[PDB]
Amino acid sequence: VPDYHEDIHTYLREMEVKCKPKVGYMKKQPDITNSMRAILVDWLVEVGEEYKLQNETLHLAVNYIDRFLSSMSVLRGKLQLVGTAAMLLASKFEEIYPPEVAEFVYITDDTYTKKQVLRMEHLVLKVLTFDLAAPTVNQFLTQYFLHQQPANCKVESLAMFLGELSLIDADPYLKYLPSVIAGAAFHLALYTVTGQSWPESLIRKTGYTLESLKPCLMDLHQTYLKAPQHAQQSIREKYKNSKYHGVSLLNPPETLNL
Amino acid sequence: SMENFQKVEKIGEGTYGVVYKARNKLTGEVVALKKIRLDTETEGVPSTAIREISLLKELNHPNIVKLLDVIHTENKLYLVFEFLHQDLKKFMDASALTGIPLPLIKSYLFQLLQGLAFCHSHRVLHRDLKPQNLLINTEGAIKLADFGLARAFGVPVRTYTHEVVTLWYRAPEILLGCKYYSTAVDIWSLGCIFAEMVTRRALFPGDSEIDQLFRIFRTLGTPDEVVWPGVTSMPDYKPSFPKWARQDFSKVVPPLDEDGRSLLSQMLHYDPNKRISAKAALAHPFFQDVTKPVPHL
Ligand SMILES: CN[C@@H]1C[C@H]2O[C@@](C)([C@@H]1OC)n1c3ccccc3c3c4c(c5c6ccccc6n2c5c31)C(=O)N[C@@H]4O
Repeated sequence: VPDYHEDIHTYLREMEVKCKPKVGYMKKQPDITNSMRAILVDWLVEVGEEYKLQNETLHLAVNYIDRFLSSMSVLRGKLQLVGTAAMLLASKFEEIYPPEVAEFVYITDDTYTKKQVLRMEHLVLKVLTFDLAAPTVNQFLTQYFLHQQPANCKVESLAMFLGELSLIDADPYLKYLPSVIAGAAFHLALYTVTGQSWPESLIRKTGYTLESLKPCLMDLHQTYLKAPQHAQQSIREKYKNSKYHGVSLLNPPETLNL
Repeated sequence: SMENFQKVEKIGEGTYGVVYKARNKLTGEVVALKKIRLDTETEGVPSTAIREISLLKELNHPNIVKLLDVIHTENKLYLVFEFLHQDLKKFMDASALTGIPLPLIKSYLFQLLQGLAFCHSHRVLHRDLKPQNLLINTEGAIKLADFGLARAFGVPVRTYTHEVVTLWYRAPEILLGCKYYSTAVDIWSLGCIFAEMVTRRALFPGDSEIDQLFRIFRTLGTPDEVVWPGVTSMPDYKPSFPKWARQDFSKVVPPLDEDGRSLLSQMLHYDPNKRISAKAALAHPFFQDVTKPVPHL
């Protein structure tokens, strides 16, 4: 903690490079697409809300899926099995009270069996070689939040929202590290709510400037603008909740003025 | 998979795992094998094993018992650990007539603080430091073991499992059910262990949460808003708690010198925020002359 803030930040920066999925992996998957991946993650978002899981669990589960799919070629009828095993693994890693396995079996409306989920759980662990302590956008965001002059709960919730949105679209977002997406999401959230900008103190912490974040920020800005029009809407619905200060109802800026 | 290992004897046991001393037939290396039982028709791989393994592969440090390998099987999970000859409690039970010499205590403390500062700077809480989980070899190394209860923490932490740390080594913020606890809980446990190394008896041997709390209060004084801002706001704080006066610290652990007492008092600070960090404690004058004395077993 605050004796280790910087040690931890440094270490997460080295680990996010190690745990990065391969950018081009969907090209290499014969039977699945970005679009099918989007469907899975959006379902996982609903599972998350149905079981009241941490946002961290969600971010980990997606990290496991992207890494699993970086090395293992998967049929469309099995994508949701991978996703269930990932989310179960994520919950055991991160939740105080993980849902029991039967609850994971149940949420896949009798598509698969308990024995299948548990064998997939095993295969996932083998494929990831047990490297479950992956850094996520969530873990960086939470650190960046400490640099708000007045802490603003709307900035925080909106940052998480934009962070979550970027989980859905592999196309652009797989090319950016969690620390860079978080940077872009924090600045975009700051700007939208308060008119403020990526704070100088985060430049000294991360070494990132508005200039270095710009590419991701260009993509995230568009994703924000087009959010109500996306085929997948579970995140928008999720962040309508008072628990997240209804930040998905806030209006995006039309320009970033960069 | 297990064909290169040769079990020598059963050595200990957990809730899922049985631990054997074993030997690598090809390299000759003596290792500890933790056999973890797996059930298909239940819950799968236990979360304790999921955390112990993933956290332990990140923690390579001379004072953290090293996970050498994980051996799979559709039925079983075998963890291969570096082997150490005993735990700290057994060493203390066998030092029970003469005591542990101060050079050795200083060396052990300094090594533990190193392992602990390595965990915290890698965002890991151990959450079960007690002398049974601290293994010692014949070279005078001591190392942290059993990461079964550990967890990866986030930077402002959030609320984690409350049911945490063996009672005697459990910190007051956990006892008072704070919303948030952090690295300071491990330091509290090491404080207790530091005291226990000196006298060879537990510092706060309670029987319940309230009993544990009252034993702490009677030794360190009952905390008020002065010593610990927010204490009276804690979820399990009660205004009816007896008010004990803080004792002379030289009576808490009589054989300790000024530096030791100073260091111990920083590890047993009520307020998690002022309690010393493992990192900061490495530079304490208590350790100005630390050697690594290699005991006599
Ligand atoms: C004092 N308590 C037990 C003593 C005995 O078994 C236990 C279960 C406990 O040791 C921490 N145990 C573990 C539990 C979980 C993970 C690792 C270990 C482990 C290792 C060892 C030993 C050990 C060596 C010599 C005598 C008893 C021992 N015990 C253990 C271990 C070891 O050498 N390396 C492991 O990390």
